This record gives sequence, structure tokens and C-alpha cells, in this order.
Amino acid sequence: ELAAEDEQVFLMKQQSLLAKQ
Amino acid sequence: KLNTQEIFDDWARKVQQRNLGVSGRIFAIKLKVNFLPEIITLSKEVRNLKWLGFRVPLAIVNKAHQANQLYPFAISLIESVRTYERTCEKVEERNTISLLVAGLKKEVQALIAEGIALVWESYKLDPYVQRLAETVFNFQEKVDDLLIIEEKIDLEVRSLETCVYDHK
Repeated sequence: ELAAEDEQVFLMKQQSLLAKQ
Repeated sequence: KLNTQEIFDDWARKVQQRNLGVSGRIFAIKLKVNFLPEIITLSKEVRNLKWLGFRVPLAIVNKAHQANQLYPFAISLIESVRTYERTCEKVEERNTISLLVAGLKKEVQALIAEGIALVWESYKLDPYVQRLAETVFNFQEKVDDLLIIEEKIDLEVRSLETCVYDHK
């Protein structure tokens, strides 16, 4: 079952990406 | 009292102090495009002022030039991001149709992942704008088709509980 990432979880992922940069 | 030299000096000082610059990664992480609406207005704030005869500074003129060049690209990018955000909210609010729209979602996410490495100075930024529009355009159409079809199936299944008890 492929499900779109929630806004919160996708944005926590993007936060993790931005913070490490 | 009517002299407006002070207004022009104050506006030029404020914009110079802000030191607005568009250079940077085209997106940042909610998804955002690093292109605020204000960068458009400064270009217009120069366009009228040149008619009024005020000698606008050269750096302000260069910033207006970059704003004018990157504004249509920024509109295409922010329109794509806004369309993706609203459509994603619509899909999340209706969990039934998540499975059917999985392909468009992964396609647009892959295009965004490709574009994270880009910069406003990249020549490939303009071809990416071409790429994202087509994929987002397809995603909107197929989603629209499913909503029409899915409601019909929802009505038809709803018909079964209340329909007459005969095989035909």
C-alpha cells in the first residue's frame, strides 16, 4: 500500500535535510 | 512641503539596507520557493521612478534586472508547488483515492528531489520548469478523472442497499 507522506512527516524529513546542510 | 526627494532617499536607503538577493537554492525546506512577492515590487518601484527622473542606484537596477528575469520562472515554480500542496491536501483528506494517484505523487516527488540540487543561476532551472509543468499537468487531469468516476462508483454501491431485491 503506497501512501502519500503526511505533510508533517514529509516536512520533518525536509527539516532533517535542511538542518544537516 | 511637497518636495519628494526625502521619500526617494528613504526608499533607496531601506532597499539597500535590506540587501535583497535572489541567489540561492530555488527551493528550501512545507515546500517553499525562495522568491517572495516583494522582489517583484522593487522592479516596479524602479520602473516608475525612472520615469519620475530620480537617479536610481546601479545596484538597485541590477537587482531589478534579476527580479525581472526570474519572476516568470518563480511564478511557474510557486504555481506548481501550490498546486501540488492543495492537491496533496485534497488526496490526504480522501484516503480512498490515495492508491490510484500513487504514480503521479511519486513522479512529482522525484522531480522535486531532482530539483533540490539546482540554483537560480543554473541553466537547467528553465528546462526543469518545463519538466515539472508537464508532470503536474498530467497529475491534475488524472485526479480530475478519478473524482468523477469514483463518485459514480460511490453512488452505485450506495444504490445497492436501497435497490429492489431482484437479480436484474
